[PDB]
Amino acid sequence: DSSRNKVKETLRLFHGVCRKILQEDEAKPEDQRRKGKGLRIDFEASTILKRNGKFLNSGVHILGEVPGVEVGDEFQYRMELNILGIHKPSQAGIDYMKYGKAKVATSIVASNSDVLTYTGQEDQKLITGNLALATSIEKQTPVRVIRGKHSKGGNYVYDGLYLVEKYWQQVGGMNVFKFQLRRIPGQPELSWVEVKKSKSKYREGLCKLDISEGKEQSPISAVNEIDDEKPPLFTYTVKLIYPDWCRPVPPKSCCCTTRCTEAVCACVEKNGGEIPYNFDGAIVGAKPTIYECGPLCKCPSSCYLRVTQHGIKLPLEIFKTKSRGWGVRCLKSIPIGSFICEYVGELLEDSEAERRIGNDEYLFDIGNRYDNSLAQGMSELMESSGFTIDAASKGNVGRFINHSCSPNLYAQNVLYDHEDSRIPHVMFFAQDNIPPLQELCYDYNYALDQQKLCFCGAAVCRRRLY
Ligand SMILES: C[S@@+](CC[C@H](N)C(=O)[O-])C[C@H]1O[C@@H](n2cnc3c(N)ncnc32)[C@H](O)[C@@H]1O
Ligand SMILES: [Zn+2]
Ligand SMILES: [Zn+2]
Ligand SMILES: [Zn+2]
Ligand SMILES: [Zn+2]
Repeated sequence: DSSRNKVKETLRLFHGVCRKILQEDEAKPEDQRRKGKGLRIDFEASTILKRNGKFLNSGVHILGEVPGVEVGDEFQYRMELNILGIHKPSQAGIDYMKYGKAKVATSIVASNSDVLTYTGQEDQKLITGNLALATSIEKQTPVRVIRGKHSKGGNYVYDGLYLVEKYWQQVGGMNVFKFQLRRIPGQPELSWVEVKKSKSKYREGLCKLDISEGKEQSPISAVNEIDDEKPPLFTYTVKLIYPDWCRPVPPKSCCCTTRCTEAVCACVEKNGGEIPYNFDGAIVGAKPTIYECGPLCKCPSSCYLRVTQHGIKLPLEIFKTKSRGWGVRCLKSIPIGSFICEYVGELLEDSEAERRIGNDEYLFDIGNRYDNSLAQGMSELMESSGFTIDAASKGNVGRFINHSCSPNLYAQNVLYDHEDSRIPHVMFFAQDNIPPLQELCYDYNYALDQQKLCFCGAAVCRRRLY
Protein backbone atom coordinates (compact mmCIF):
# COMPACT_ATOMS: atom_id res chain seq x y z
CA ASP A 1 0.00 0.00 0.00
CA SER A 2 1.88 2.85 1.49
CA SER A 3 4.04 -0.25 2.08
CA ARG A 4 4.20 -1.05 -1.64
CA ASN A 5 5.32 2.48 -2.49
CA LYS A 6 7.84 2.41 0.39
CA VAL A 7 9.37 -0.82 -0.93
CA LYS A 8 9.56 0.38 -4.54
CA GLU A 9 11.00 3.78 -3.59
CA THR A 10 13.58 2.15 -1.31
CA LEU A 11 14.79 -0.06 -4.16
CA ARG A 12 14.72 2.94 -6.50
CA LEU A 13 16.84 4.95 -4.05
CA PHE A 14 19.26 2.02 -3.72
CA HIS A 15 19.77 1.69 -7.48
CA GLY A 16 20.06 5.46 -7.80
CA VAL A 17 22.96 5.42 -5.34
CA CYS A 18 24.56 2.39 -7.05
CA ARG A 19 24.51 4.07 -10.46
CA LYS A 20 25.69 7.42 -9.10
CA ILE A 21 28.69 5.71 -7.50
CA LEU A 22 29.30 3.92 -10.79
CA GLN A 23 28.96 7.20 -12.68
CA GLU A 24 31.61 8.74 -10.43
CA ASP A 25 33.95 5.80 -11.07
CA GLU A 26 33.30 5.95 -14.84
CA ALA A 27 34.27 9.63 -14.75
CA LYS A 28 37.86 8.69 -13.93
CA PRO A 29 40.81 7.89 -16.19
CA GLU A 30 40.80 4.09 -16.83
CA ASP A 31 43.47 3.36 -14.13
CA GLN A 32 42.17 5.67 -11.36
CA ARG A 33 39.03 3.54 -11.62
CA ARG A 34 38.16 1.11 -8.83
CA LYS A 35 35.90 -1.27 -10.75
CA GLY A 36 39.00 -3.32 -11.47
CA LYS A 37 40.05 -3.17 -7.81
CA GLY A 38 36.80 -4.90 -6.97
CA LEU A 39 34.72 -1.84 -6.30
CA ARG A 40 31.39 -3.01 -4.89
CA ILE A 41 28.73 -0.42 -5.66
CA ASP A 42 25.99 -2.58 -4.12
CA PHE A 43 27.96 -2.91 -0.88
CA GLU A 44 28.72 0.82 -0.72
CA ALA A 45 25.13 1.78 -1.54
CA SER A 46 23.92 -0.65 1.12
CA THR A 47 26.20 0.96 3.70
CA ILE A 48 24.92 4.43 2.78
CA LEU A 49 21.26 3.39 3.05
CA LYS A 50 21.96 1.60 6.34
CA ARG A 51 23.64 4.59 8.00
CA ASN A 52 20.77 6.86 6.90
CA GLY A 53 18.07 4.61 8.35
CA LYS A 54 16.63 3.44 5.02
CA PHE A 55 16.48 -0.32 5.64
CA LEU A 56 13.00 -1.82 6.00
CA ASN A 57 12.03 -4.44 8.60
CA SER A 58 15.51 -4.16 10.11
CA GLY A 59 16.36 -5.98 13.32
CA VAL A 60 13.52 -8.46 12.77
CA HIS A 61 12.76 -11.72 10.94
CA ILE A 62 9.40 -12.18 9.22
CA LEU A 63 7.47 -15.44 8.74
CA GLY A 64 5.29 -15.48 5.63
CA GLU A 65 4.25 -12.47 3.54
CA VAL A 66 6.38 -9.33 3.70
CA PRO A 67 4.29 -6.13 3.45
CA GLY A 68 4.74 -4.37 0.11
CA VAL A 69 6.63 -7.26 -1.49
CA GLU A 70 4.73 -9.06 -4.24
CA VAL A 71 5.04 -12.36 -6.09
CA GLY A 72 7.02 -11.77 -9.28
CA ASP A 73 9.12 -8.89 -7.89
CA GLU A 74 12.69 -8.86 -9.18
CA PHE A 75 16.03 -7.79 -7.73
CA GLN A 76 19.47 -7.27 -9.29
CA TYR A 77 21.51 -7.65 -6.12
CA ARG A 78 21.24 -10.10 -3.24
CA MET A 79 21.77 -7.05 -1.00
CA GLU A 80 18.32 -5.77 -2.02
CA LEU A 81 16.87 -8.77 -0.17
CA ASN A 82 18.65 -7.64 3.00
CA ILE A 83 17.64 -4.00 2.57
CA LEU A 84 13.97 -5.06 2.50
CA GLY A 85 14.30 -7.76 5.16
CA ILE A 86 13.17 -10.45 2.71
CA HIS A 87 16.31 -12.53 3.20
CA LYS A 88 18.97 -11.43 5.66
CA PRO A 89 22.14 -13.44 4.88
CA SER A 90 24.33 -11.73 2.29
CA GLN A 91 25.55 -15.06 0.93
CA ALA A 92 23.91 -18.03 2.69
CA GLY A 93 20.99 -19.74 0.96
CA ILE A 94 18.81 -20.31 4.03
CA ASP A 95 17.40 -17.73 6.44
CA TYR A 96 15.59 -18.76 9.60
CA MET A 97 14.16 -17.55 12.89
CA LYS A 98 13.31 -18.73 16.39
CA TYR A 99 9.96 -20.54 16.52
CA GLY A 100 8.78 -21.80 19.89
CA LYS A 101 11.67 -23.92 21.17
CA ALA A 102 12.82 -24.51 17.62
CA LYS A 103 13.94 -22.61 14.55
CA VAL A 104 12.18 -22.68 11.20
CA ALA A 105 13.29 -21.36 7.83
CA THR A 106 11.92 -17.99 6.80
CA SER A 107 13.37 -17.80 3.31
CA ILE A 108 15.63 -19.52 0.80
CA VAL A 109 17.49 -18.39 -2.29
CA ALA A 110 17.22 -21.21 -4.82
CA SER A 111 19.13 -21.85 -8.03
CA ASN A 112 4.80 -29.98 -11.54
CA SER A 113 5.38 -26.21 -11.47
CA ASP A 114 4.36 -25.90 -7.79
CA VAL A 115 7.12 -28.34 -6.77
CA LEU A 116 10.74 -27.35 -6.09
CA THR A 117 13.78 -29.40 -5.02
CA TYR A 118 16.37 -27.46 -3.05
CA THR A 119 19.93 -28.46 -2.15
CA GLY A 120 21.06 -27.78 1.42
CA GLN A 121 23.78 -25.82 3.22
CA GLU A 122 32.76 -32.38 3.98
CA ASP A 123 29.41 -34.00 4.74
CA GLN A 124 26.64 -31.49 5.30
CA LYS A 125 25.27 -31.57 8.85
CA LEU A 126 21.70 -31.17 10.06
CA ILE A 127 22.45 -27.92 11.86
CA THR A 128 21.62 -24.20 11.49
CA GLY A 129 19.92 -23.54 8.14
CA ASN A 130 19.48 -27.16 7.10
CA LEU A 131 18.02 -28.02 10.52
CA ALA A 132 15.66 -25.04 10.34
CA LEU A 133 14.41 -26.08 6.92
CA ALA A 134 13.92 -29.62 8.25
CA THR A 135 11.95 -28.22 11.20
CA SER A 136 9.74 -26.29 8.76
CA ILE A 137 8.42 -29.70 7.69
CA GLU A 138 7.21 -30.54 11.19
CA LYS A 139 5.75 -27.10 11.88
CA GLN A 140 4.37 -26.67 8.34
CA THR A 141 5.33 -23.00 8.47
CA PRO A 142 5.66 -20.98 5.24
CA VAL A 143 8.99 -20.38 3.48
CA ARG A 144 9.66 -17.52 1.05
CA VAL A 145 11.34 -18.74 -2.11
CA ILE A 146 13.65 -16.36 -3.98
CA ARG A 147 14.65 -17.94 -7.27
CA GLY A 148 17.99 -17.12 -8.88
CA LYS A 149 17.59 -16.80 -12.65
CA HIS A 150 21.15 -17.95 -13.27
CA SER A 151 25.04 -7.80 -14.45
CA LYS A 152 22.12 -5.41 -14.87
CA GLY A 153 18.59 -6.76 -14.83
CA GLY A 154 16.65 -8.92 -12.41
CA ASN A 155 18.85 -11.75 -11.18
CA TYR A 156 16.46 -12.88 -8.46
CA VAL A 157 12.68 -13.35 -8.42
CA TYR A 158 10.29 -13.61 -5.46
CA ASP A 159 8.22 -16.70 -6.30
CA GLY A 160 6.06 -16.69 -3.18
CA LEU A 161 5.34 -18.94 -0.23
CA TYR A 162 6.05 -22.67 -0.06
CA LEU A 163 5.71 -25.51 2.43
CA VAL A 164 8.51 -27.99 3.06
CA GLU A 165 7.22 -31.55 2.57
CA LYS A 166 10.23 -33.82 3.04
CA TYR A 167 13.99 -34.02 3.00
CA TRP A 168 16.59 -36.64 2.25
CA GLN A 169 20.29 -37.15 2.19
CA GLN A 170 22.47 -38.21 -0.75
CA VAL A 171 25.94 -38.02 -2.28
CA GLY A 172 26.52 -34.72 -4.07
CA GLY A 173 31.32 -36.47 -4.10
CA MET A 174 30.34 -35.74 -0.52
CA ASN A 175 27.10 -35.89 1.46
CA VAL A 176 24.31 -33.31 0.97
CA PHE A 177 20.75 -32.59 2.12
CA LYS A 178 17.91 -32.08 -0.34
CA PHE A 179 14.43 -30.71 0.41
CA GLN A 180 11.15 -30.86 -1.50
CA LEU A 181 8.93 -27.78 -1.28
CA ARG A 182 5.45 -27.25 -2.69
CA ARG A 183 3.89 -23.89 -3.47
CA ILE A 184 0.95 -22.85 -1.29
CA PRO A 185 -2.26 -22.73 -3.38
CA GLY A 186 -4.07 -19.45 -4.02
CA GLN A 187 -1.10 -17.25 -4.99
CA PRO A 188 -0.60 -15.29 -8.22
CA GLU A 189 0.95 -17.41 -10.98
CA LEU A 190 4.73 -17.85 -11.12
CA SER A 191 6.17 -15.35 -13.59
CA TRP A 192 8.24 -18.06 -15.30
CA VAL A 193 5.03 -19.99 -15.94
CA GLU A 194 3.41 -16.89 -17.44
CA VAL A 195 6.46 -16.35 -19.64
CA LYS A 196 6.47 -20.00 -20.71
CA LYS A 197 2.80 -19.71 -21.71
CA SER A 198 3.51 -16.47 -23.58
CA LYS A 199 6.10 -18.35 -25.63
CA SER A 200 3.56 -21.01 -26.69
CA LYS A 201 2.62 -22.38 -30.11
CA TYR A 202 -1.04 -21.86 -29.35
CA ARG A 203 -0.76 -18.74 -27.18
CA GLU A 204 -4.24 -17.68 -26.08
CA GLY A 205 -5.60 -14.32 -27.18
CA LEU A 206 -3.15 -13.45 -29.95
CA CYS A 207 -4.91 -10.92 -32.22
CA LYS A 208 -2.20 -9.52 -34.44
CA LEU A 209 1.43 -10.45 -35.03
CA ASP A 210 2.58 -6.90 -35.71
CA ILE A 211 0.60 -3.70 -35.09
CA SER A 212 3.43 -1.79 -36.78
CA GLU A 213 3.24 -4.09 -39.83
CA GLY A 214 6.96 -4.17 -40.55
CA LYS A 215 7.84 -0.58 -39.69
CA GLU A 216 9.37 -1.40 -36.32
CA GLN A 217 12.55 -3.47 -36.59
CA SER A 218 10.84 -5.98 -34.29
CA PRO A 219 7.14 -6.88 -34.48
CA ILE A 220 4.77 -5.62 -31.78
CA SER A 221 1.97 -8.11 -31.24
CA ALA A 222 -1.48 -7.68 -29.73
CA VAL A 223 -3.02 -10.04 -27.17
CA ASN A 224 -6.61 -10.03 -25.92
CA GLU A 225 -7.71 -12.63 -23.39
CA ILE A 226 -10.52 -10.45 -22.03
CA ASP A 227 -12.97 -9.97 -24.90
CA ASP A 228 -13.30 -10.18 -28.69
CA GLU A 229 -12.03 -6.65 -29.40
CA LYS A 230 -9.24 -6.15 -31.95
CA PRO A 231 -6.70 -3.30 -31.68
CA PRO A 232 -8.03 0.18 -32.54
CA LEU A 233 -7.61 1.80 -35.93
CA PHE A 234 -4.64 4.13 -36.47
CA THR A 235 -1.63 4.64 -38.74
CA TYR A 236 1.56 3.28 -37.20
CA THR A 237 4.49 5.68 -37.42
CA VAL A 238 8.09 5.30 -36.23
CA LYS A 239 8.94 8.88 -37.20
CA LEU A 240 7.90 12.20 -35.69
CA ILE A 241 5.83 14.43 -37.94
CA TYR A 242 7.02 18.03 -37.79
CA PRO A 243 5.30 21.16 -38.96
CA ASP A 244 7.40 22.66 -41.76
CA TRP A 245 8.43 25.75 -39.76
CA CYS A 246 9.77 23.41 -37.07
CA ARG A 247 11.98 21.12 -39.17
CA PRO A 248 15.33 20.45 -37.38
CA VAL A 249 18.22 22.91 -37.62
CA PRO A 250 21.61 21.10 -37.53
CA PRO A 251 22.75 20.93 -33.87
CA LYS A 252 26.23 21.63 -32.53
CA SER A 253 28.30 18.45 -32.67
CA CYS A 254 31.37 17.18 -30.82
CA CYS A 255 34.80 16.34 -32.26
CA CYS A 256 35.43 13.20 -30.19
CA THR A 257 36.68 10.24 -32.22
CA THR A 258 36.26 7.78 -29.36
CA ARG A 259 33.33 7.24 -27.00
CA CYS A 260 32.48 10.37 -24.92
CA THR A 261 33.31 10.45 -21.27
CA GLU A 262 33.46 13.08 -18.39
CA ALA A 263 32.52 13.75 -14.72
CA VAL A 264 36.91 18.77 -24.52
CA CYS A 265 33.52 17.31 -25.50
CA ALA A 266 30.77 19.80 -26.34
CA CYS A 267 28.04 17.24 -25.70
CA VAL A 268 29.33 16.39 -22.24
CA GLU A 269 29.27 20.14 -21.62
CA LYS A 270 25.64 20.35 -22.74
CA ASN A 271 24.84 17.80 -20.02
CA GLY A 272 26.45 19.95 -17.34
CA GLY A 273 29.88 18.35 -17.43
CA GLU A 274 28.79 14.75 -16.93
CA ILE A 275 27.55 11.64 -18.74
CA PRO A 276 23.86 11.05 -17.95
CA TYR A 277 24.12 7.33 -18.78
CA ASN A 278 26.27 4.58 -17.29
CA PHE A 279 28.57 2.69 -19.65
CA ASP A 280 26.02 -0.15 -19.84
CA GLY A 281 23.41 2.12 -21.44
CA ALA A 282 21.17 2.63 -18.41
CA ILE A 283 20.19 6.18 -17.44
CA VAL A 284 21.80 7.26 -14.15
CA GLY A 285 18.72 9.25 -13.15
CA ALA A 286 16.05 11.55 -14.53
CA LYS A 287 17.07 15.09 -15.48
CA PRO A 288 15.16 18.02 -17.01
CA THR A 289 16.92 17.38 -20.33
CA ILE A 290 19.42 14.86 -21.67
CA TYR A 291 21.61 15.68 -24.67
CA GLU A 292 22.72 12.75 -26.79
CA CYS A 293 25.36 12.93 -29.49
CA GLY A 294 23.95 13.71 -32.92
CA PRO A 295 24.37 12.82 -36.63
CA LEU A 296 27.49 14.96 -37.11
CA CYS A 297 29.29 13.97 -33.89
CA LYS A 298 32.59 12.27 -34.76
CA CYS A 299 32.08 9.65 -32.04
CA PRO A 300 31.18 6.03 -32.88
CA SER A 301 27.68 4.54 -32.72
CA SER A 302 28.70 2.83 -29.48
CA CYS A 303 29.13 6.24 -27.81
CA TYR A 304 27.89 6.27 -24.22
CA LEU A 305 25.84 9.32 -25.22
CA ARG A 306 23.96 7.41 -27.92
CA VAL A 307 21.10 5.47 -26.37
CA THR A 308 17.49 6.46 -27.09
CA GLN A 309 18.33 7.44 -30.68
CA HIS A 310 18.88 3.75 -31.44
CA GLY A 311 15.18 3.05 -30.96
CA ILE A 312 13.29 0.14 -29.40
CA LYS A 313 15.38 -2.82 -28.19
CA LEU A 314 12.83 -4.56 -25.94
CA PRO A 315 10.13 -7.03 -27.08
CA LEU A 316 6.95 -5.00 -26.57
CA GLU A 317 3.33 -6.02 -27.07
CA ILE A 318 -0.05 -4.40 -26.50
CA PHE A 319 -2.74 -6.24 -24.60
CA LYS A 320 -6.31 -5.84 -23.39
CA THR A 321 -6.95 -4.87 -19.77
CA LYS A 322 -10.28 -5.25 -18.00
CA SER A 323 -10.91 -1.59 -17.16
CA ARG A 324 -8.40 0.59 -19.06
CA GLY A 325 -8.68 -0.65 -22.64
CA TRP A 326 -5.41 -1.52 -24.35
CA GLY A 327 -2.07 -1.20 -22.54
CA VAL A 328 1.61 -2.04 -23.08
CA ARG A 329 3.82 -4.76 -21.61
CA CYS A 330 7.16 -6.44 -22.33
CA LEU A 331 7.77 -10.15 -22.97
CA LYS A 332 10.87 -10.07 -20.78
CA SER A 333 12.03 -8.33 -17.62
CA ILE A 334 13.25 -4.75 -17.92
CA PRO A 335 16.39 -3.58 -16.07
CA ILE A 336 15.98 -0.33 -14.12
CA GLY A 337 17.05 2.69 -16.19
CA SER A 338 16.30 0.99 -19.51
CA PHE A 339 14.96 2.94 -22.47
CA ILE A 340 11.50 1.71 -23.48
CA CYS A 341 10.23 3.70 -26.45
CA GLU A 342 9.49 7.21 -27.70
CA TYR A 343 6.11 8.92 -27.68
CA VAL A 344 5.77 9.32 -31.44
CA GLY A 345 3.05 11.31 -33.21
CA GLU A 346 2.48 14.65 -34.94
CA LEU A 347 4.13 17.68 -33.31
CA LEU A 348 1.53 20.45 -32.90
CA GLU A 349 1.20 23.85 -31.28
CA ASP A 350 -0.97 23.37 -28.17
CA SER A 351 -3.75 25.49 -29.71
CA GLU A 352 -3.78 23.34 -32.85
CA ALA A 353 -3.94 20.07 -30.87
CA GLU A 354 -6.76 21.52 -28.80
CA ARG A 355 -8.72 22.70 -31.86
CA ARG A 356 -8.68 19.31 -33.53
CA ILE A 357 -11.46 16.78 -33.06
CA GLY A 358 -11.19 13.27 -31.67
CA ASN A 359 -7.62 13.31 -30.39
CA ASP A 360 -7.91 14.12 -26.69
CA GLU A 361 -7.06 10.61 -25.49
CA TYR A 362 -3.75 10.53 -27.39
CA LEU A 363 -2.08 13.84 -26.58
CA PHE A 364 1.25 14.19 -24.79
CA ASP A 365 1.58 17.72 -23.43
CA ILE A 366 5.33 18.47 -23.60
CA GLY A 367 7.08 20.04 -20.60
CA ASN A 368 7.15 20.30 -16.79
CA ARG A 369 7.39 16.58 -16.06
CA TYR A 370 10.82 16.25 -14.51
CA ASP A 371 10.40 14.88 -11.00
CA ASN A 372 13.33 15.76 -8.75
CA SER A 373 12.19 13.66 -5.75
CA LEU A 374 14.92 11.08 -6.21
CA ALA A 375 17.66 13.66 -6.81
CA GLN A 376 16.70 15.26 -3.50
CA GLY A 377 16.60 12.05 -1.46
CA MET A 378 19.95 11.12 -2.95
CA SER A 379 21.48 14.50 -2.18
CA GLU A 380 20.41 13.81 1.40
CA LEU A 381 22.12 10.41 1.37
CA MET A 382 25.56 11.72 0.38
CA GLU A 383 11.01 24.31 -18.35
CA SER A 384 7.68 24.65 -20.18
CA SER A 385 6.73 24.14 -23.83
CA GLY A 386 3.98 25.36 -26.14
CA PHE A 387 3.87 22.05 -27.98
CA THR A 388 2.01 18.73 -27.83
CA ILE A 389 2.42 15.36 -29.53
CA ASP A 390 -0.80 14.11 -31.15
CA ALA A 391 -0.73 10.33 -31.59
CA ALA A 392 -4.46 9.85 -32.27
CA SER A 393 -4.30 9.42 -36.04
CA LYS A 394 -0.60 8.71 -36.50
CA GLY A 395 1.60 7.32 -33.72
CA ASN A 396 3.67 4.45 -32.37
CA VAL A 397 3.24 1.98 -29.49
CA GLY A 398 3.72 4.83 -27.00
CA ARG A 399 0.10 5.90 -27.58
CA PHE A 400 -1.03 2.75 -25.73
CA ILE A 401 0.85 3.22 -22.43
CA ASN A 402 -1.69 3.76 -19.64
CA HIS A 403 -1.55 6.03 -16.60
CA SER A 404 -0.64 4.88 -13.10
CA CYS A 405 -0.45 6.71 -9.78
CA SER A 406 2.36 4.31 -8.94
CA PRO A 407 4.08 4.10 -12.36
CA ASN A 408 7.09 1.99 -13.39
CA LEU A 409 8.07 4.37 -16.22
CA TYR A 410 8.81 8.06 -16.49
CA ALA A 411 9.08 10.50 -19.38
CA GLN A 412 12.49 11.99 -20.15
CA ASN A 413 13.18 14.84 -22.55
CA VAL A 414 16.03 14.06 -24.97
CA LEU A 415 17.71 16.15 -27.67
CA TYR A 416 20.08 14.79 -30.33
CA ASP A 417 19.12 15.54 -33.96
CA HIS A 418 18.39 19.19 -33.12
CA GLU A 419 18.63 21.63 -30.19
CA ASP A 420 15.07 22.95 -30.22
CA SER A 421 14.20 22.67 -26.52
CA ARG A 422 10.58 23.57 -27.24
CA ILE A 423 10.17 20.18 -28.87
CA PRO A 424 12.40 17.58 -27.24
CA HIS A 425 11.96 13.88 -27.93
CA VAL A 426 9.79 12.28 -25.24
CA MET A 427 11.60 9.09 -24.21
CA PHE A 428 10.29 6.63 -21.62
CA PHE A 429 12.62 4.99 -19.09
CA ALA A 430 12.05 2.26 -16.46
CA GLN A 431 12.29 3.36 -12.81
CA ASP A 432 12.04 -0.21 -11.46
CA ASN A 433 13.45 -3.57 -12.33
CA ILE A 434 10.22 -4.60 -14.06
CA PRO A 435 8.98 -8.22 -14.05
CA PRO A 436 8.11 -9.73 -17.43
CA LEU A 437 4.54 -9.01 -18.62
CA GLN A 438 3.91 -6.35 -15.95
CA GLU A 439 1.92 -3.48 -17.44
CA LEU A 440 4.08 -0.45 -18.28
CA CYS A 441 2.68 2.91 -17.10
CA TYR A 442 3.73 6.50 -16.43
CA ASP A 443 2.15 9.52 -14.73
CA TYR A 444 -0.18 11.32 -17.20
CA ASN A 445 0.06 14.36 -14.95
CA TYR A 446 -3.33 15.82 -15.92
CA ALA A 447 -4.51 18.67 -13.70
CA LEU A 448 -7.91 17.90 -12.16
CA ASP A 449 -10.94 19.76 -13.54
CA GLN A 450 -8.70 20.87 -16.41
CA GLN A 451 -14.47 13.89 -14.68
CA LYS A 452 -12.93 10.48 -15.25
CA LEU A 453 -12.03 8.00 -12.53
CA CYS A 454 -8.54 6.51 -12.33
CA PHE A 455 -8.56 2.71 -12.57
CA CYS A 456 -4.82 2.17 -12.05
CA GLY A 457 -5.54 0.08 -8.94
CA ALA A 458 -2.62 1.38 -6.88
CA ALA A 459 -3.12 1.66 -3.13
CA VAL A 460 -2.05 5.32 -3.26
CA CYS A 461 -4.33 6.12 -6.22
CA ARG A 462 -5.33 9.78 -6.58
CA ARG A 463 -8.72 8.46 -7.73
CA ARG A 464 -9.29 10.76 -10.72
CA LEU A 465 -7.57 10.66 -14.11
CA TYR A 466 -8.88 14.19 -14.65
C1 LIG B 1 -3.26 7.17 -24.48
S1 LIG B 1 -4.72 6.17 -24.21
C2 LIG B 1 -3.91 4.69 -23.55
C3 LIG B 1 -4.34 3.51 -24.41
C4 LIG B 1 -5.83 3.20 -24.23
N1 LIG B 1 -6.06 2.46 -22.98
C5 LIG B 1 -6.36 2.48 -25.47
O1 LIG B 1 -7.03 1.45 -25.37
O2 LIG B 1 -6.12 2.92 -26.61
C6 LIG B 1 -5.35 7.04 -22.76
C7 LIG B 1 -6.72 6.53 -22.38
O3 LIG B 1 -6.61 5.26 -21.75
C8 LIG B 1 -7.48 5.21 -20.64
N2 LIG B 1 -6.67 5.14 -19.40
C9 LIG B 1 -5.31 5.16 -19.28
N3 LIG B 1 -4.98 5.08 -17.97
C10 LIG B 1 -6.12 5.02 -17.24
C11 LIG B 1 -6.37 4.93 -15.87
N4 LIG B 1 -5.37 4.89 -14.99
N5 LIG B 1 -7.67 4.91 -15.43
C12 LIG B 1 -8.72 4.95 -16.33
N6 LIG B 1 -8.47 5.03 -17.68
C13 LIG B 1 -7.19 5.06 -18.13
C14 LIG B 1 -8.29 6.49 -20.65
O4 LIG B 1 -9.43 6.24 -21.44
C15 LIG B 1 -7.40 7.45 -21.39
O5 LIG B 1 -8.15 8.44 -22.05
ZN1 LIG C 1 31.98 13.96 -27.58
ZN1 LIG D 1 28.65 14.61 -29.42
ZN1 LIG E 1 29.59 10.95 -28.54
ZN1 LIG F 1 -4.70 5.87 -9.86
